[PDB]
Amino acid sequence: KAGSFGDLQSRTSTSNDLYANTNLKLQRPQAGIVHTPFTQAPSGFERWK
Amino acid sequence: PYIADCPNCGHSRCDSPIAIEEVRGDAHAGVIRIQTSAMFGLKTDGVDLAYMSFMNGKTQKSIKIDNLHVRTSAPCSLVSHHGYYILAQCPPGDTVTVGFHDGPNRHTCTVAHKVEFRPVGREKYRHPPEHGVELPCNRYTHKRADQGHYVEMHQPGLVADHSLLSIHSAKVKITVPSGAQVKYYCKCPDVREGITSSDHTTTCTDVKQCRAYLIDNKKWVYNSGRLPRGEGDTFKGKLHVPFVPVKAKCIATLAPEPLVEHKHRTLILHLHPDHPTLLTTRSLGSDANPTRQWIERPTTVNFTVTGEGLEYTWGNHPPKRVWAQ
Amino acid sequence: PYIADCPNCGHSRCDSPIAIEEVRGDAHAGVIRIQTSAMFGLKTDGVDLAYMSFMNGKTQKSIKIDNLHVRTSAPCSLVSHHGYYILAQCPPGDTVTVGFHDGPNRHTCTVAHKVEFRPVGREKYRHPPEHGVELPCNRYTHKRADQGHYVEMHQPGLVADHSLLSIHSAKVKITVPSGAQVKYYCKCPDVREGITSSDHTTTCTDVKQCRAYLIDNKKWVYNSGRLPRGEGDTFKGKLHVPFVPVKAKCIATLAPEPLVEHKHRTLILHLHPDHPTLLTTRSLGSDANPTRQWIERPTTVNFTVTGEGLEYTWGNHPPKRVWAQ
Amino acid sequence: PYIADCPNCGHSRCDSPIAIEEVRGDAHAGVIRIQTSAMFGLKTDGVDLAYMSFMNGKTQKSIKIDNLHVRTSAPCSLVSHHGYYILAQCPPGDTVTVGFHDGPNRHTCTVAHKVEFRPVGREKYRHPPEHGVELPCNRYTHKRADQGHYVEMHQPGLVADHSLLSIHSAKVKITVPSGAQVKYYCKCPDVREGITSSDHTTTCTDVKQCRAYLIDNKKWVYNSGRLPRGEGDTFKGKLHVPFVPVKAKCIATLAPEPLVEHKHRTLILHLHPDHPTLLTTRSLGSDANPTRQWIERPTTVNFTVTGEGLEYTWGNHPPKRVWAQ
Repeated sequence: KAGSFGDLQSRTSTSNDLYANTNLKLQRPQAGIVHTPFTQAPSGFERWK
Repeated sequence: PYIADCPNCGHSRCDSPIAIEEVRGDAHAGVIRIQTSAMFGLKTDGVDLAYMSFMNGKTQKSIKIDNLHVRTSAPCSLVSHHGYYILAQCPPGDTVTVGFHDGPNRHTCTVAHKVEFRPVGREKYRHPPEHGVELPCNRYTHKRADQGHYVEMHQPGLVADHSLLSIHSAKVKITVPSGAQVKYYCKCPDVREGITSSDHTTTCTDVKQCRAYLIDNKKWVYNSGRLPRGEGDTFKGKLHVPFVPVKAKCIATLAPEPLVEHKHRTLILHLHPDHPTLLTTRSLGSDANPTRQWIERPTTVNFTVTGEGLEYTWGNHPPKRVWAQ
Repeated sequence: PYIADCPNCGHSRCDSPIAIEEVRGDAHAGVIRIQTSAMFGLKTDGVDLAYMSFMNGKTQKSIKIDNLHVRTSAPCSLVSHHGYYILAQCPPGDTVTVGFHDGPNRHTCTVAHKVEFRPVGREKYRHPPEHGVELPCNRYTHKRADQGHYVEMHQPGLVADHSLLSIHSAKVKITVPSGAQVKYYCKCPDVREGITSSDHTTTCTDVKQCRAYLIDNKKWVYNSGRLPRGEGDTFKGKLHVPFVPVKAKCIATLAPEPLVEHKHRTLILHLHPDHPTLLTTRSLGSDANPTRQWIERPTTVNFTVTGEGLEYTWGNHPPKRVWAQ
Repeated sequence: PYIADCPNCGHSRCDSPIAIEEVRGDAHAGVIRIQTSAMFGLKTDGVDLAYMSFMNGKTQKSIKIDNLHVRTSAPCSLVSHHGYYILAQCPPGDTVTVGFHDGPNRHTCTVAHKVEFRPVGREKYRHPPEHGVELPCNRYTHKRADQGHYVEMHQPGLVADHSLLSIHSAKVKITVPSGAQVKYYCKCPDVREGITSSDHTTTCTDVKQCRAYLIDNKKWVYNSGRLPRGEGDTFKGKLHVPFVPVKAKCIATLAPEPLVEHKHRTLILHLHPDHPTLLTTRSLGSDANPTRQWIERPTTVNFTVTGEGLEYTWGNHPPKRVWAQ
């Protein structure tokens, strides 16, 4: 689960495939300006430390 | 540009022209409106807000702003100046610490004031982000075309200037700036008022027992607490404030989305914020049974949802709602 | 040197060439690796890492680095730059705040990012000391001869430049940088693609209703989120990262030694740390019965040691062991 | 001006002349007394405290102080320098971070030291205010005319200088500063002491296997831990300390007045401080029944006052007293 431990789950380091339940939800940029709202849980590897 | 007594002027209590009064860390946007006793802005006469007039001597010095520094716990960011008054984006700080650089000297001024910046929202950040929702903060303007309030600004009282009281080779010798009004006598008996050009002093001799005064009320001042009253009168000089507090919508906070987890009439919520977030709810029965808790540490929480519904407020993120039949 | 939209660029959202993306306060050594959209390093052509090329106009400005400033809650310390990317030793800070000084202007860029620096060890310092044990921290390199990863860096999309759209005395007049590819039409019907030298505009007149574009893909960019896509293709330009996270042994923490005190099968320990220290033990019976507590306040503690032994871990100071018969 | 090994000298452990030893954040007034290994003050010879002599090479450089910077979590304020030693008004900081600017280079030095500034008083401020009561703090002087203590300052030991060990076109060639005493031999067998003018080296060839030493004890040093002993003797050089800790009455703290509220033999006190204030009382019966609690959060409290009296201590505001019959 996103936020919980193992939000990112790669088999190994080389493994291009993985499982990323991060609850990554993009939001629209504000007031006619170029940027990318990415609303996301900081990792369950950030916590767990 | 008024001059007053700065409290911890580098060493200790000097008399800085940039003596800080009325610190206002009362808005939300990282901003403080400050009054120096110095009136930067245009010059003495007519040009260029971005120049710099403080008092050196009895006299102004209307020159360039080159190296202003407001600062606190960290160096602030200027926002705009107008009149005696500057707006600057600061972080929180136990104190406020201001200063320019004339060029020969640092010549700063510093003061105590409790500062914080809560953004408006149920998130208790320490600083405004780049993104998030906009919502109605309190904040000061960039601009000058401003009349929403005005503070009394009547005359200065006198000021000391013992550079005047020279010696006439045996007697203490007063002079005048430009024909200004010098209010004079000594502990001994001699001239008792002083409204004059350059006088001498028949009786006393010592500079340290005489009235070196400057009634120079050709230009009014701010009515600082660190001003001596102009005893004569409440002269005119009602004068605006530029930096009105306005209802700007700050670019503002947002807390990361929750992890909704189902149970039987129960919301488990593994939760993981960026900053301390005030969560709260309202069990919509006529039994309200609300809850409040600032959450900064990530926490799996629980909510006994009822049949009719509950609502859920992840910070200033909008309120959610839930059917738990 | 790419240019993007800085979020709180002194005043508010400007477009700084040093627009900060990918802040990484994820190491331990007081260090952050940052990417500016600006590519400092060598010049446009071939010389001297310690020079400074950002974008001014459509154009670079490959000149000296003279007065870089990364900063946070306090001013940081630069470590090294390579490419778009800088490493700098910072303290903790709610934000990150970057900026050089071209010389006429401050021209900085600032951003939100949660920063901390735990050193590796059971001591929770705020800062690396001069002494103590070395142990395996995570940290970025000084160097450039680095291939351990590479990020995609394909082309830029177009960019706006309304300095182009002049007026041909009645018609709106586009020009070109150097023969670059200007993608052009207006709301009215006129030339519809634009792959040209300096064109005019037969139909529309207003500058504010036309396509001032610069397809100038002679040099690729970083694939910032604050980039508009080059719609044509995923061009080549796989490009390394210098500042790989490496297994440096930081000069690291150490907590003051304990005061061992004997009792009957019991360790009284008057204890007095420098910083919050995670103490913990392991009663070596098959009954583990461990304990954990961060200690920052000096505290006399106790440990019911058993017959066979206990061990004791005063921070990253090595583990002790004890016979309590 | 001694030179020693700074611990985190911008990059890492350099050998700065301003190598910081004996940080003393032990006073109250926002002040720290520091010792650089550099001896700023007068020049090499005779003039102007406000000049700046550090070691560059084997040599001094007695020039202007132009851009000193002590700093911590924030930039400090210098107070005064004398000898090896500087006093500076700092805020709290996990570290201490010092540095001037020679002009070609930053050339700073930094160190760990736990710093705080409690003012004396039951108020736990973070910073000295402009107002409040004066009371007996501990603090260092501005001045130099000071003898209250003296630290041993005997000779330097030798120092390395491999700029000496040039090559005599096949042999490694030592020279001398000014006829100073160069202590010399190589791993091979050649001249074994070295008390000489510029020698050659018959036997060895490599610069990296020889004794480049400078017994240059014409001027003593501070007895830094980062000094190698002058093995010969405890030479003279007992030398004072300027910045004695003195019993200054700091301009000091004061907490806002309480709101006294009557009840039956009971003081309700709605209370609202500026900073954490240690309140405490003494029920004047032979039953003392005192209370202590730091109050930073505004709190309505209560006190069961007895018949004979109670006293009340709102911070370093003077003690009150109360008849509750």
